[PDB]
Amino acid sequence: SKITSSQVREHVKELLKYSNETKKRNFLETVELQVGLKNYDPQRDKRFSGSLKLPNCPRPNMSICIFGDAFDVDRAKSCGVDAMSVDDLKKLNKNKKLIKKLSKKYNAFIASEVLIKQVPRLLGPQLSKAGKFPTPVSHNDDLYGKVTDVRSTIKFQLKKVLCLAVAVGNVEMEEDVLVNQILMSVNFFVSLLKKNWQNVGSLVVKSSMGPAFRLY
Amino acid sequence: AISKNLPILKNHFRKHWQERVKVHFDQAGKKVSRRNARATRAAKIAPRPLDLLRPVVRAPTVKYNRKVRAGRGFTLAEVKAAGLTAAYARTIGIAVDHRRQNRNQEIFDANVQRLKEYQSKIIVFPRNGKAPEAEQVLSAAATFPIAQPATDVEARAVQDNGESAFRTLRLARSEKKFRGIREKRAREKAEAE
Amino acid sequence: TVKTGIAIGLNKGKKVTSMTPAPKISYKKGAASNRTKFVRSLVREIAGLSPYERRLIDLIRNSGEKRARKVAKKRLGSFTRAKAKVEEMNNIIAASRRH
Amino acid sequence: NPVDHPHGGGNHQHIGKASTISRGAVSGQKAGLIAARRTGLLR
Amino acid sequence: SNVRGKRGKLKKIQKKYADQDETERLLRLEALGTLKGIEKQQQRKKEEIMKREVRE
Amino acid sequence: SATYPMQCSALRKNGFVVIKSRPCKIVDMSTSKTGKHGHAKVHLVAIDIFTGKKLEDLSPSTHNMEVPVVKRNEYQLLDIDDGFLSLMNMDGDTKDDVKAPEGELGDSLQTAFDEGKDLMVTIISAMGEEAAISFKEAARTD
Amino acid sequence: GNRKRPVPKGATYGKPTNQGVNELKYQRSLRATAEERVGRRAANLRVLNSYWVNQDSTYKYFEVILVDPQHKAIRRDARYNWICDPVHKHREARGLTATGKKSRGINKGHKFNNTKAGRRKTWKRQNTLSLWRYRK
RNA sequence: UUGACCUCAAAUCAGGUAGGAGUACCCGCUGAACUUAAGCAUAUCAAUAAGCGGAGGAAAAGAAACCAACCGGGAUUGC
RNA sequence: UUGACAUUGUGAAGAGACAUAGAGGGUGUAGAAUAAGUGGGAGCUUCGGCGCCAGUGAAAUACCACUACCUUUAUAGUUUC
RNA sequence: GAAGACAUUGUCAGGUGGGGAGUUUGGCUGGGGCGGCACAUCUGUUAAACGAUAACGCAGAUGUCCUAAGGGGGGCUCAUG
Ligand SMILES: [Mg+2]
Ligand SMILES: [Mg+2]
Repeated sequence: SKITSSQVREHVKELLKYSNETKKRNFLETVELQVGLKNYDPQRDKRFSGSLKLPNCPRPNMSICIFGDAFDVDRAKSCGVDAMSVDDLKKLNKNKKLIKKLSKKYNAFIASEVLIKQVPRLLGPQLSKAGKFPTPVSHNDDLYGKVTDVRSTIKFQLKKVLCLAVAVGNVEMEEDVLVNQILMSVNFFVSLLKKNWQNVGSLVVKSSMGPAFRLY
Repeated sequence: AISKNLPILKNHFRKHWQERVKVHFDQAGKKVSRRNARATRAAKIAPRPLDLLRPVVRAPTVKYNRKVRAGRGFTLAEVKAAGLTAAYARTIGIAVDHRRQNRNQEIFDANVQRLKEYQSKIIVFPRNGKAPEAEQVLSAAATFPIAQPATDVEARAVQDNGESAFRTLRLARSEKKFRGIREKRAREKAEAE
Repeated sequence: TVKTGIAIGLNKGKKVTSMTPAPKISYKKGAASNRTKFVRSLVREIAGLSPYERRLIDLIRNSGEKRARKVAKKRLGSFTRAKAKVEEMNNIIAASRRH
Repeated sequence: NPVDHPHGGGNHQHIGKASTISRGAVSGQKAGLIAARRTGLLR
Repeated sequence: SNVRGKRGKLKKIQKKYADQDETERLLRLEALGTLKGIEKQQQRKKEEIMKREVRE
Repeated sequence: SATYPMQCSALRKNGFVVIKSRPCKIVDMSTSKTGKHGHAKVHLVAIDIFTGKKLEDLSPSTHNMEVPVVKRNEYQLLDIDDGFLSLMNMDGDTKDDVKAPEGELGDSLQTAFDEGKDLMVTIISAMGEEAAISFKEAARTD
Repeated sequence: GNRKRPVPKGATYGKPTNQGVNELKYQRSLRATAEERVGRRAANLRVLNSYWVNQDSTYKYFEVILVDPQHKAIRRDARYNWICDPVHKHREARGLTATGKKSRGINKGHKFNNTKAGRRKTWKRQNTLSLWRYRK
């Protein structure tokens, strides 16, 4: 690893110093990692995609919708998470303006194993175009646990642009937790990346309403 | 090929070894001609003793440094301490080695003493006149034998003070083994602010 | 540098009284004389610089002594000769700057 | 006979491989149509 | 120029085709069949545009 | 391992072989005796699955030829954008790494996705390179 | 340059370890073959030494010093009349000049155990089988 | 015009010298394969045989850009 | 056969690529407008204005940064063709 | 006259190269070849009631599979009628 833990600790220290004390903001500020990869071609090279689950959640309150069956909706009443049924999805009747409104409403979607087949048939491909596609859930697993999991998901997918960005966590967390999460995210990124630590163009740490800080 | 319980042999006879076979049939005749050559050389140098005087000198390696033997020639420092030049010593029959040095005072003193006895024992003739004939001996090495120095006396008093001579060897080996790591730790301790 | 008297250790060997013999003149073969120093300085003034020495002068001026030593190690044989060559070229730069 | 030419030999008189020979071929191989851009009778 | 292998072609053209005229070049290229290939590539490009139009 | 050895006589028609480090599928096999005393030689004519080229080879029958592992896998389309298919696995896994087909298969698939059928795509893996070969429509579970 | 192996059409007729033709190198030096050709040109002289003067891509240029062993200024002048001894005929052909001894490997040391008194002499000395009258 | 210098020539110019033989031993160059590996290609045979150049009664080597690591030895050669 | 180095010197132009110093730039349609994309973002405010709900549009707008692609000047610059 | 620091030449490096060199091209086997594997193994039988025991004898099988289809414990009883 070219990046060192003490340098991460230092840069996190002035980042939290700027975010917390000097210029506090009313909205909670998310810490962002913005990466750019180098000597890489989206068209020819394999398009890497991967996901990791952070231990402490970056975004506790981000909106999630659960497409679900009878059992999934009944459990979702206990979870307190917004849900529309298969009958509701049929009532939508593939109307583009309303489903675009739903896609801009909800950042994340969780769907059942049974209904994940016809989620494209009822809804179409505009979810894949946006990049928000429902994540599978089963009857055995806990919905609120997987809501916490999806809220803690970090995903790197190549697409077409050679620069990516993820949300490591909040400003308000503790410094060692922030250091550990940014280190494991960089390690996950270089694990997905071929010819690791040399196709890394630039790594940037930032806070929401904050200046950029360059880690190599 | 390989057979009964026998040791593995290594006989290097796969070349044309019968082209190079030297059988020393001429051992006896070669010895006779060698004695003839020695006698005619002695008759040719009829007063001189057939060989130069060699210094006593300490044998090199740790296997053989317990012994002392004959060298090639005397040091220039040794012949200057004996009180004669190197050219004159070479003319009167003393082997001089310009390329060995004196680091040992006992060897230096032994060689100086040996040169003193040689200068006492020889007769040098005048270059022009009478030549007072003097019945040569044939071996300066036999007239000046190389003697091993007496290192100790055969009976002493026991001087014991409790170190067992095994702990001493073991501790010396250990401090040689862990020398350089100790100055490494000392250097980093010194540069620790 | 005296011996210890025992067969192993740091200064193993028998203690004998030393003599410290007279120094040989062949041990000073590489010593520089005044006359050869004068000759070398004069012919350096007359002949100037070789092309690799000129591009080394440019490498100390631009890219620093590390790249200069790397190029001189590639050009000459060994790192020792490269270090000595870069040192004397830095001396030429200082002398020409004084000129 | 095949000792005498690349085309020699066989139980029928036939060439065997193609008779168009590379320009980079060596001596003893250049027997045939050397570096032919095209072959055949054009009409 | 910047694109690879252009230089190798240039050396050859200079080496053997310097004393040539355009009329000869066209005749030679046709006999070789090089010209047909160029045309086919151009036709493919037109085809790609055509496919998009048909879909629309 | 990715690939495993086999014998030429053990090979038979509609099987996969490695010819010149390419995954190939045999269309023709022919064995002819070398000399009256000698063993027969196997001539093999095969087609590369990915590129469609015709590759042949002649070997001794007792010789061992390399054979790839070919896996055919079944997926449902999500979107066709920029020449890259997006597929959806059973248990909800999704891949976008597959490039879209470039031939008449790709054209027919593009028209079928434009006019809105639910399309079932077969993609094959052999020796670390990935492609799509055929598509159907789901007769039930609409 | 190198010495091309003088075989017709590169055929060596042997094992593949001896099939090399192009990258083979002559064991003597260009200085040595230069002074040997000069000695053949003036066989009445004796080759003393040689030195490099110039070179280009095709040729290397040497200057050869030669001494006349019949001239009275070399018959006298005891510093140089050793060259008139008949054991010094064609020193450059027997490899007795400076570059000849350099190419033969004649030097003191552990790096010259194969070639110290003569390579073939040492090979015969350590491939001889020595048998005495009373067998040891 | 005359006299030098440098470089290059010519003489049946004055006086010399080289070649060829021998080659057991010696100093170099060049250089195989049979064979062994129970096959065979690296290897081995072998830094050999054959081939070429050059000496003497011996030749070659030889007075350290050595060996060592010891209380240090001290040109070369040979056993 | 192709490339590099040497043989191999002497002169002019024109392009291109890096280093690190800094600048500006992005118009199918629809949509209040010129939408390079991404990612965060519900509050930021300097105006108490801009976003957000809402309109349209694949992609939505404040306020932040990042990454490409372009053009753009300069160095006792490094270089290649 | 032409050509010109390019050819040429030298040394490395990649390609091409049956024109040429060297070598190889299993075994069992009711002769060899084709066929088969009796070439490393396993079950039943031949096999003659200890063990051992052949044939290209007979009927078959192996180059895998399993985080449980391993280990421990508890409860229950299966095919069929
Ligand atoms: Mg034929
Ligand atoms: Mg040559």
